[PDB]
Amino acid sequence: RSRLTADEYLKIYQAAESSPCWLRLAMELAVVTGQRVGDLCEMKWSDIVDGYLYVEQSKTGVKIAIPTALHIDALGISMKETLDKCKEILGGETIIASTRREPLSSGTVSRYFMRARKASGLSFEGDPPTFHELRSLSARLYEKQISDKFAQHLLGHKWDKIEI
Amino acid sequence: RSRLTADEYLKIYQAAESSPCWLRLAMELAVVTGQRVGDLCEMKWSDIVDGYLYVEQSKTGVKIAIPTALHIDALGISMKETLDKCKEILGGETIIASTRREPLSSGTVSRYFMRARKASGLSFEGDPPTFHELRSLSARLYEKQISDKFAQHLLGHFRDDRGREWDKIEI
Amino acid sequence: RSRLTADEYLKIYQAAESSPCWLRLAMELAVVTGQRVGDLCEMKWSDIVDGYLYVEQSKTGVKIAIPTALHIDALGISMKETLDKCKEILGGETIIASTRREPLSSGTVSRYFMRARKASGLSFEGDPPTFHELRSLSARLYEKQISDKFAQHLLGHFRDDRGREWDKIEI
Amino acid sequence: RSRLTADEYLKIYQAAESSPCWLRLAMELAVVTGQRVGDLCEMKWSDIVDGYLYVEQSKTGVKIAIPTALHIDALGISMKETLDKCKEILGGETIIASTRREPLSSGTVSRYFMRARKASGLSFEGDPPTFHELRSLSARLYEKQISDKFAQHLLGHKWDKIEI
Amino acid sequence: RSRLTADEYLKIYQAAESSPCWLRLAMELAVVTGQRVGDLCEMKWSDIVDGYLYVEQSKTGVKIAIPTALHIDALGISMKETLDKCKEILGGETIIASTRREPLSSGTVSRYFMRARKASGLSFEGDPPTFHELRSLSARLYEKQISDKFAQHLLGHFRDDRGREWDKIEI
Amino acid sequence: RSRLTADEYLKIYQAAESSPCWLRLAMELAVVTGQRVGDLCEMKWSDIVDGYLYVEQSKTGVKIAIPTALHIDALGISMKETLDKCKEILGGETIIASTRREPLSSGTVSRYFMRARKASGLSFEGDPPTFHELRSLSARLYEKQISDKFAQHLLGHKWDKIEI
Repeated sequence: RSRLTADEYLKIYQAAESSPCWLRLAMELAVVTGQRVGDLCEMKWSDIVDGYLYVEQSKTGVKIAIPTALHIDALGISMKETLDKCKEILGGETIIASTRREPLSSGTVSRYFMRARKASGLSFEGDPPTFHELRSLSARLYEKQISDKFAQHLLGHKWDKIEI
Repeated sequence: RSRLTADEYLKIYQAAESSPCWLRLAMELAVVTGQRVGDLCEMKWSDIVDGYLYVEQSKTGVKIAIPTALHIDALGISMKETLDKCKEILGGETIIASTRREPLSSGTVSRYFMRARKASGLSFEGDPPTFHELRSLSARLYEKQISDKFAQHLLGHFRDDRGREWDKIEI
Repeated sequence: RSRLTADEYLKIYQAAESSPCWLRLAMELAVVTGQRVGDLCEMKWSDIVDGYLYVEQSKTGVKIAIPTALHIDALGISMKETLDKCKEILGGETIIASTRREPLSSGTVSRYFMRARKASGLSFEGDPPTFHELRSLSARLYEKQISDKFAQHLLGHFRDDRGREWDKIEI
Repeated sequence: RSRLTADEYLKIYQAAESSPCWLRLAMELAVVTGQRVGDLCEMKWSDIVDGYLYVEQSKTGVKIAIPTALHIDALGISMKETLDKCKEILGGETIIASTRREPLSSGTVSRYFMRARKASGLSFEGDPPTFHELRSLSARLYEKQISDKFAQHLLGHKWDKIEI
Repeated sequence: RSRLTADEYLKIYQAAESSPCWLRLAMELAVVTGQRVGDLCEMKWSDIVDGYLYVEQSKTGVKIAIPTALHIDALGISMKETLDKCKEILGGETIIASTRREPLSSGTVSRYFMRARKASGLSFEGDPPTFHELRSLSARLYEKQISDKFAQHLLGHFRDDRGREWDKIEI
Repeated sequence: RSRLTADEYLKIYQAAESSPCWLRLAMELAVVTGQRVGDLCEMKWSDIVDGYLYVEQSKTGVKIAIPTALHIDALGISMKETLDKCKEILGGETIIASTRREPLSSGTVSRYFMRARKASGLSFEGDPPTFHELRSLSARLYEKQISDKFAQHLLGHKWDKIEI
């Protein structure tokens, strides 16, 4: 299906204005960490140790340690800043959490992103991009900003520490 | 005049996507060093000696030695990384330089920042923040991360060289 | 500082005969739009949509939509005519531009205006009026021609676009 | 006889400092409207209707409607501004009027212009220009500023509305 | 802000050894004429007539005729000698000009002066003196050499030409 | 022996900070007048008449009149300014004088300059320059700034008035 460009992300992010607060935060976390929505929903505060967010991908078993100093230039996302916002605004045991501080599921996150997407009025060639497409956007952005190698390493394609 | 928060800095930073390459770098350098724009524009590579960026403030005459190991945690800004980028991307005699490696003036930096600010679409209570507001942001962020004493020290509110005395910034 | 009257504006305008082509046009645009020089220098052709010149004041953040049908009767200044001249004679990305189609800075505009002012040979009580005085002139002329409310509106003292709200100027 | 250049007009205008107030106003009106002195003296406020000054030339019968929005760049003359000054300063039934608010004749206007001309100290090759030469100056100035066609149309050489 | 003494002027002058050729000349012209930097940058060769440099101050409108025979004894500055050097070394339409004979702006002059000031290594009580401090120095030196009346006259605190009246400076 | 460059003069001048006040003043006077130390020590206030310092060189008999308006650009030395400082700070019958206002000898001046030189930490190829080398520095500086002819005229190599 259709991909998601940076400009399109900005339009959806804007429409997410009237969405629950965690949606915009989940979008930021998805692009800056490049992790699958299933893993994003599993992330907990105890997973962060000494400036590194440890992630064992549920689907692949790939274990990586993501530096919280990461940032995506094109969208102006600072991983630390996003994490600070998740801590203060959401305040759950899970980094990403509902308004009632409960863990979120992939279906719920994807569903709300879809609503924000419709609210933006964007048109796409073929099936509109889902929340999952934020992972490809992350790779494409990190490739230009750093390197295709870095993008691949971060996505889990190769605890394996992520550096740069 | 309105202040600029860390989240607002990031919106403007994003909006700077279509600005000259030096804008984002000047923004980062302003927040991590806390120096006035006039002084940012004066900084040269020869001012860095043994991991320290020597700055004599143009307006006040205050002489400080800034450790290049500094980081602004809230925004993920590393002074060393930023300087590396300035060297690799701008490559002028001055740390901040145009695409043609020429020095920049305070007016030009402020002007481009103002344009990126408008592009972000942010709304402000009162007059919008200018590039100068990045110095106040630096202070508030450093006050939290390190201390009110550190911030006042960095802002300019003793490695004695060949005559002149410099205030060494620590931690 | 001294004010500038309509008759004095014309003496300086005459004196601008030997000034760059953009000076007279910048003078006309300053009086008919009432915008600060910093904003005049920022205006671009892309800011004009369906007979309206959109302006976000750099200093205040005030967003207004100026109808291009405006006229300053006292001096025979037509905004549309002036814009046509700017397009045909200057032809830059910015409405006001140099002979090389480059953007102009507030300092340059003020400097050339100051020179034309001296060339006119006018005498003033107190410090002579600067290019900024054209904004006050705009207000006084509009206050008489239309209303004190209109002038304050134009000076910056609701076409809602993609997010941002604009104050539409009427009559 | 000799012509009158823009710089020469400025010198005479300067010397007109000590001349009756209507002289400078008549000079401005002469250059911006390009009309003969005989017609200038006949102009009345009732001749202006909806931003147009209607003039039927006495000598030729040519009927033209001059837009009050006209202006001469070289000399910084705004027709509306000059008319506003004539209204406030002179205040007669005729646009151009004496100090005692009475109509002026061509001879009087020409005579005072001649005195201002002498007072300026200018030297000319051949007979000095008279007030009549302001009409040629008008044409030469409007030609450069707009076009020879416009100059001719305004002078009455071709109610005929004047536009541009 | 700190004042600048005659001895300090010489230290900065020495330090200007590696500055553009126009810096030392602009410094000399500032002290011997006592004019604001904005006006120094505006001066042209056509302004000198029969041994007098005609200056209409941009800010105040004050019109003075400065005799080119002036000297600043305390520093050995001769106005005629300085002007000769400006003509021979700079050779622009403006008395003070860049290496490419282009006019200079107040900001550029101040900026280079500030750099020479730092290079001298002088220490100051309070904010260091800027190029503007050369005008106060001119006044204090002239007050001693000639009189308080002369200084106030020169600073701008009657050869009547074609309309405009000029204040002739004497002795 | 080794020569003295302008940069070296600046370093020694800086080290002269802790030297008697007359040393720095003697250094300035030596470079701006280009006279031998023996003559510098003989200079008196009565030798200055109408902006000219009259000097009859002891060794050669050469009589020259040095304009007090002279200045050395490279070192920022104004002869008048230096003389003003000698008058106010030293206040002796001799232009150059000791702390107790007594005349100085060549040996004393040379000796203190040597101490300031050592204090600067400079290294030289061959024998370090003595106070006498300030005379050569003067010539080399005046040559570039004005002309070799001027340098020679000032040094006494050709009352003979010095001009320019």
